[PDB]
Amino acid sequence: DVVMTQTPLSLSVTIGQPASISCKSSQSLLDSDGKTYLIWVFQRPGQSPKRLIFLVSKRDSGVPDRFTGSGSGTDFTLKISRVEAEDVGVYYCWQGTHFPHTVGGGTKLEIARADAAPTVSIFPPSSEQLTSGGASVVCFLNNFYPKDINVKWKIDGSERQNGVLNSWTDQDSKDSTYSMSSTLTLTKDEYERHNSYTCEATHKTSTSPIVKSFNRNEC
Amino acid sequence: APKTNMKHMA
Amino acid sequence: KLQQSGAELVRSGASVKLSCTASGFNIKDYYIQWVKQRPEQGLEWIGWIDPENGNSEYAPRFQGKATMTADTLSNTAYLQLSSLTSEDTAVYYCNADLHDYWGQGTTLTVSSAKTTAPSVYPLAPVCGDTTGSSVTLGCLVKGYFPEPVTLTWNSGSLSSGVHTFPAVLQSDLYTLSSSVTVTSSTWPSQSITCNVAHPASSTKVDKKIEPRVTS
Repeated sequence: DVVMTQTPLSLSVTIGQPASISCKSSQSLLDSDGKTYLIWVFQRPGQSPKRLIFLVSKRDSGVPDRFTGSGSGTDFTLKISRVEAEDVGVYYCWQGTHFPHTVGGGTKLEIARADAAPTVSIFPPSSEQLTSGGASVVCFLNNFYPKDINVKWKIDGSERQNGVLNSWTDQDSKDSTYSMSSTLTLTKDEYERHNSYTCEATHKTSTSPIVKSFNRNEC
Repeated sequence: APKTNMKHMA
Repeated sequence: KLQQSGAELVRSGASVKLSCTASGFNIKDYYIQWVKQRPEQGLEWIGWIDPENGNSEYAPRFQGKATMTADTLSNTAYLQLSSLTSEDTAVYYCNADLHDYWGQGTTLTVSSAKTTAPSVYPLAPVCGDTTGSSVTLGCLVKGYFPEPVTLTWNSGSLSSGVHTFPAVLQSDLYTLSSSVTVTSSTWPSQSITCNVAHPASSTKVDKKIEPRVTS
């Protein structure tokens, strides 16, 4: 099997800057017939892959002029003139000259964008889930940048750190921001004893914390 | 064929 | 273009047959190749078949573990995997590279454990918490096996102001969430619903997010 190795592993770019992805094969990809069977594919997460360039430099229909395929023999390069919001995802170099076809490890591309503060939203457990024995208090932290952030859950003043389940979404392809969900799963008995529930979020955009809460009593 | 953009079947 | 079968919780030791069906075109003129993607690693080429004469080739790692066949009649290609184990729990795609046709993917979980359907809970906001002229609502889909789940707002009508968070596994059961921010005017006037389809257990669930009252 022929090894395809690409660099870098990740790549940050300010919307507008160029970018380059390199790929190196353990063997030449020039077939005896004069053809180099190498391609570059893109994949934005949880979607079917898409081919950008094939045969090293030919571009597929409906692929912007800014995607250039270069290289020969064992070294090939993928170049993006100006990087845009929609370019976020993973890129791979794929060889089909030797059998079996092998794909490189892929390269994830991220975008450096201006900083943003998350718009917070807290949610009390649906009664529908209450009458089943449990209680999920969810908090949504949306459209913010950079990725790094943290969330504390405070019940009646005291901080809790278990039951918590967090999820981050990939960098949005429209505004390059993020979002994150944080839910605190507890029993209904535990839930009904306590009144005040809080969701504290601290983000680079401010040292002072974004505080969203609700008092299970008046609603 | 042509049925692919990669190397054809032998 | 290319429709593929749904997710399948099949048990260890078993076999499985995946179908890929072409519509807009005729699969004779193309080579149908299948690629594996263990959603951690990259793509792994499995093999390919020339449906016109059912002529195929398989990667060394798949000889004897994969079988490719085609049905020129119903415009369908198959990839039958045998002796499934934990190494096969992946997402397989069928593809016709010539003109770049892909199928949405078929998730496959090899596990002994049984299928569980998710419980969908609407998330409507506390006492009119009003952040401006917008309203943010959610849908908590939890307790299901296996992946994936397919969530949409109003069968897809709500194509913006949506955030569908990756599912996190916990105690051998997944959990997922989604949000939707809209203008203060629409909801509650115009109703909102999140459809959750757990194809692994032929389950479709629509939840009308209604304004809470005495609770």
